[PDB]
Amino acid sequence: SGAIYVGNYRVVNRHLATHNDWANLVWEDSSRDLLVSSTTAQGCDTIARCDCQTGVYYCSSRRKHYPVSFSKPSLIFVEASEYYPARYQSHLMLAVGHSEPGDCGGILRCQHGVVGIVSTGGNGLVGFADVRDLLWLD
Ligand SMILES: C=Cc1cccc(CC(=O)N2CCC[C@H](C(N)=O)C2)n1
Ligand SMILES: [Zn+2]
Repeated sequence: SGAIYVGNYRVVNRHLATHNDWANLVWEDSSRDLLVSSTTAQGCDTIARCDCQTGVYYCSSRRKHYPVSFSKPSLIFVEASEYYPARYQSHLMLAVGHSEPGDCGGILRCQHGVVGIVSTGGNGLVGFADVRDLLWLD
């Protein structure tokens, strides 16, 4: 679990969005596993606007942060799950690192700000949904 709080927006994994996120829907994209909802309170976070390929992510299944080298956002095949059919997820970045299903929502940050959130993983890999291209969040 986890979310990004920027301005009057809350960014979460689309597959983990609550009834309240859907009732205050701003934008969603199944192909990116992202959903953005509106908030009444002003958020705590700032978004990176950069091309960093190194950063640090929070891994809830280890209660720890780990440094990572990650690939550029791209279209990656993701096997079927209880949440989505087998499909290509876009704007996804992969890295070598530990992750388990409940780790989705953990923030990936570089020196410039928030880069994205954990969205996929398995077998020593961790995948992050990029948010740096969503300029309207600012
Ligand atoms: C087994 C490790 C692991 C680590 C991290 C996450 C997962 C689960 C996973 O990747 N899913 C299920 C939820 C929706 C995801 C998607 N973006 O399509 C795909 N599994
Ligand atoms: Zn950066």
